[PDB]
Amino acid sequence: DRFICIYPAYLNNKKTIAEGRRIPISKAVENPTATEIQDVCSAVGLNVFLEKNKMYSREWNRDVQYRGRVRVQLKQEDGSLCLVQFPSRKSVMLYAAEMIPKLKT
RNA sequence: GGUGACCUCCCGGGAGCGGGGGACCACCAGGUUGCCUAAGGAGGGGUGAACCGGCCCAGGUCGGAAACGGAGCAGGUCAAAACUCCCGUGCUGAUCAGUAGUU
Repeated sequence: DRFICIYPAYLNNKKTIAEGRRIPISKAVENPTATEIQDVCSAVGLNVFLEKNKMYSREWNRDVQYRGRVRVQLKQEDGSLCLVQFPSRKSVMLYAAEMIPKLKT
């Protein structure tokens, strides 16, 4: 239950910083989905679980392609980093951003 | 000096979110002014909706165990998106009396 949250808004290049986004547009992507996010995180060997029915507070678009939240574990609950490659939320996001595009395209 | 946006960094957080460094843009107030006008007030208003302003936001809604918060509707509201009318100012058609002043 002590896992960092991650909304797809954080990575969406068609959203302003005030609309949620957490990473520079240059590194961001178009319309990332919680599904896409979970898949690229898990596939690197991260412990991730997907909450299909959480919405972003700042998200306004009531249709399914923008719903969703991805929870990720960084820590084994002895305080140590599950992985050394992923110390921070930002380190997660930037990676997901880097990996999502190799899927569909 | 102010407002609103937008971009890019840190920092704290399980969320909504919290702390802080830069960059840029728009507008505002009112303090000096000009290689400035034919004349250019630092006026007065109104719209600000079907989503585009900003603010306050019932409900609802998203996040939350909750506190509370986000986004924001109906309604209210504006020194400060944008739009627009009026006043002033400048040129510029025109009207009336057959009015004069003087023939």
